[PDB]
Amino acid sequence: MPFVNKQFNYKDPVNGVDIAYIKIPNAGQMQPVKAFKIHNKIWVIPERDTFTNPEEGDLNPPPEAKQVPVSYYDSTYLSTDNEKDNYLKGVTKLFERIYSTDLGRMLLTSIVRGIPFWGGSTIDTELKVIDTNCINVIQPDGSYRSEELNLVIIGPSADIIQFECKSFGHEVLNLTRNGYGSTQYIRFSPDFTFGFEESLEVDTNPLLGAGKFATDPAVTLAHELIHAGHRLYGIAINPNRVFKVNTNAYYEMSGLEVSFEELRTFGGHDAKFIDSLQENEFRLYYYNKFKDIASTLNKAKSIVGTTASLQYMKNVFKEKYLLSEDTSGKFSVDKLKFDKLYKMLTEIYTEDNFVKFFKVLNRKTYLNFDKAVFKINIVPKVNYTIYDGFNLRNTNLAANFNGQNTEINNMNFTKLKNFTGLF
Ligand SMILES: [Zn+2]
Repeated sequence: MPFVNKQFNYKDPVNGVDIAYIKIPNAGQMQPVKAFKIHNKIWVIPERDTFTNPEEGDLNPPPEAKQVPVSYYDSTYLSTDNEKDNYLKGVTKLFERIYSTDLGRMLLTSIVRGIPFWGGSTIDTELKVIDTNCINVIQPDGSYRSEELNLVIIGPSADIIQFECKSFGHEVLNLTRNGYGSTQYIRFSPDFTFGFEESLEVDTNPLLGAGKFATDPAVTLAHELIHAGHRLYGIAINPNRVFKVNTNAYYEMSGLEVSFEELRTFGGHDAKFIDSLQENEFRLYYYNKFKDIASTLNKAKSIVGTTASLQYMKNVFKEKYLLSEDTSGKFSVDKLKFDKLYKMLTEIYTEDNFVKFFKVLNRKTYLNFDKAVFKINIVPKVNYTIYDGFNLRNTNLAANFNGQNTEINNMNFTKLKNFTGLF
């Protein structure tokens, strides 16, 4: 029943299957890192991410006069075995919390089914996997074996609080925007969280509040998983598409813009900043990309490798994209089924909806200002549970989000930095 069937310990001996040393296709060299496969198609690497981007391998903080407003550095974080063990347990716990809700189960199911499309071959008659959608696993005999995967959760790079969902690009194909999809790497940490203010006028003001309430890390991870969903089905909105924030005088005076991809991901009223015309443009655009995939599958007659048959993969993608098949064995995209899937991934899976499911207090909009970053420890059950997060039932933290109240539940939060006023 649990999303993660085994309670991994960082020091568990490697087995070359679900506990192994691996290398990622960063187009560069790297020493293998210990990784854990927590569920079909999903791996966790308890390391700071100095791998996905070669230009971001230094964790040391730049000079104090060169650091930005909202940022937090600690070159030593996640460097010890005890930390990696806690990281692993914290991340698995958040996956369980997410999976325990119907929405999370739906999202995670969609993610597992969202296998990156096999469009790496130059011959339109043959289907071939794109190697950057795989990782290289060291087997018991010391040799490497290629394994396809959909998601990797890895520690943050230099700036500990800069969580994000990234993936390896293609020389010509825009994998996260052409319906293909690609393996997603989420920079994330369950050992820190952010503060926000309960009053909207305060939360959206850069000069007020210290961050009285703490964001539930499960929402934060879910937010990243939502991006992953968009990217795995190749329907992420181009980051150049932004909303000129004109509903907040403080954003305006700085010309701050926010991508539609972020507004969509948050959901709620934020999503309404993307007008009907533009929303239609995107929907039709991705509908066509799905059509191209359906045709590519029709033009397929061969397949590379023996890890599966042409017929097996054609079906695996028929399932992912929910395609239809006529008597002649041809695939096509059904408008109803497409709109349903597209809407599921973009409107049903949103931060705002996860808040409703977790029954937690959370920022009301993405268009606010950061307040502070806290150090936390969600692994101990006396601190945080799969079922209630910080608001432990049958305790003084059960009601009114008392568990997220950093003033009431002060023993669970250590403020590391305040961001208010620095903007
Ligand atoms: Zn985001």
